[PDB]
Amino acid sequence: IRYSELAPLYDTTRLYLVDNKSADIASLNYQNDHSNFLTTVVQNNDFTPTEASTQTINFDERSRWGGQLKTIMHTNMPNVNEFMYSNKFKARVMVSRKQDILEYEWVEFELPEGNFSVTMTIDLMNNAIIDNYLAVGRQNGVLESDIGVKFDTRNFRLGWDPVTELVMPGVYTNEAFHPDIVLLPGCGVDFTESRLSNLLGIRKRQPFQEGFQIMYEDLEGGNIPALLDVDAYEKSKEESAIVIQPVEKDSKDRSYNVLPDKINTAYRSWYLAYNYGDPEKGVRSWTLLTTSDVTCGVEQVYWSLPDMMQDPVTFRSTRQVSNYPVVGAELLPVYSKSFFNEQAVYSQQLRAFTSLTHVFNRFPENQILVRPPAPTITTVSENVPALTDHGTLPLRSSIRGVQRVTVTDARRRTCPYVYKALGIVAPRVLSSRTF
Amino acid sequence: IPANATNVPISIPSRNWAAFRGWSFTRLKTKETPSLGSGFDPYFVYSGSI
Amino acid sequence: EINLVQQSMPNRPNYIGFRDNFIGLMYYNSTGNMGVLAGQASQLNAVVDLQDRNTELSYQLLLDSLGDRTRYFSMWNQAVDSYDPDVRIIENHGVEDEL
Repeated sequence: IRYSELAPLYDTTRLYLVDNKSADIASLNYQNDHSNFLTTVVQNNDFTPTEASTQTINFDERSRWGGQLKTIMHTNMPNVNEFMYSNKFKARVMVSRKQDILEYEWVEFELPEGNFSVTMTIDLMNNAIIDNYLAVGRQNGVLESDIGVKFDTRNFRLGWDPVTELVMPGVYTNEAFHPDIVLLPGCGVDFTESRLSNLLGIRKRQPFQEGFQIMYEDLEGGNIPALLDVDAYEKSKEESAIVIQPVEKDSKDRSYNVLPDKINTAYRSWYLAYNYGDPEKGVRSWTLLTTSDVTCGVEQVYWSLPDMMQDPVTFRSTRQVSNYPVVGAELLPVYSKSFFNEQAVYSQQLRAFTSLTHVFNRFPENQILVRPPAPTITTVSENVPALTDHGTLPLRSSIRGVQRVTVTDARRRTCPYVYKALGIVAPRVLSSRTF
Repeated sequence: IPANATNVPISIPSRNWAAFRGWSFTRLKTKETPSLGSGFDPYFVYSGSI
Repeated sequence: EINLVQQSMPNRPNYIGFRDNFIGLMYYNSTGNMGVLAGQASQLNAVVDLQDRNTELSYQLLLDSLGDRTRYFSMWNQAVDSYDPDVRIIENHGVEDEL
């Protein structure tokens, strides 16, 4: 028989693992989160649930039986989190300046978890470094021309003459062309330990290489051309109806670190290095340039029901937390949905209007060291359920009254930020075996 | 048993009683009884004889 | 001058050791935390734990059946909880203080 308190059933039948038992089985959960939860497979309408979690669903050995897994998962998570390690990035910055003696050290930074736009993420990454000016920058003597790491989106070779490498309008274009690491002399940035690399859209071209630090040395053909001094441009028109000069000045006294025998600033640009730099000796030969993901890439979330069925081949049951079976191997329900704003760059004058605070819009440190104009095309986090059906997994001979359900990521550990994972198993005959 | 209650009604669903034997019963106290089934019971604050 | 008069009463005795037979030092009658005894060519267990089973209690009763629990043993930690019969029921007969 298939149960002793109900009539035996033949052919296809249904079972359910529902996460809606939180008072009928939640005295077994007081350290089991929803990604490791115990829940009944026995759902007797007319029996007390307390005394009915120890009942067993028998399956005769007339034929082998295997359930058909189906999982309905809905996740709500932010895009700055401990899950991806995307709430921290490590960056080499100037940590002291005192005749100048310069110190540099790798200083980890942390973004507050919970965030919305892609544009916001870049801005708070900048603001981390400018809150490290309020730390060791104003308690030493670091110059506001220097900051270590800066993240822009700007392209600095538009309206640019190849023969005379000044930016001829004397200002940089205020349009995004893709994320950029504006990286100072003798400084790197490290994104090995984080997925904030994938947010920028800067990736390795050999991804199984260990380490992922980008040095000032790596960037070649990446020096940012100095602005034309348009004063020299105006007052040469009155002598040709003769002078031309770089903008080395600024009114806050923060000069653009101009390389002395050149018309080029000492600031490097990753974006320039990739495109206009050396083809095989630039930063482009070990990096790739890709579209930004606000989601930071999309992971896989596994299903496991280790003690409720026999596991697929090349697995074995473990109650150890480090290792577990994999079943499904399906997508994370976090996806990216692109949206378009053609006033994207102009809506940073309407967040300037709203917030006169200018600690998000920021005080101009130098006219390179400034927050970047917003991307025209943005990626926006989207949470929609994912439904999936799977093949047969051979079941146990009889099934316990309460059975573990566990979801685990690609790092093989339990997952915060899961609020629905619904097991649906349908037993059916597979093929005859001796009874 | 709630507190100052003098009756406990206990009803069991319809079940076979094939090969049933006796009953035994005793009274415990909520404080001194932990929950078994969970890895940790955070409401258990008693360390005397259970 | 007044803290020359203070009275002190000692702290109450408190004896903290292990349980009667190592009770609840390992999980029985739980799911997720149940043990495994199985082959290495199959993962079918010979452990079935239910919430309506109790084996920590069952073991205590079993020990009593097979011989005295007044005999202490230090290995498996046998030593059954007890009380003095003049604490639980107070036999009182005054004091022989006639001299």
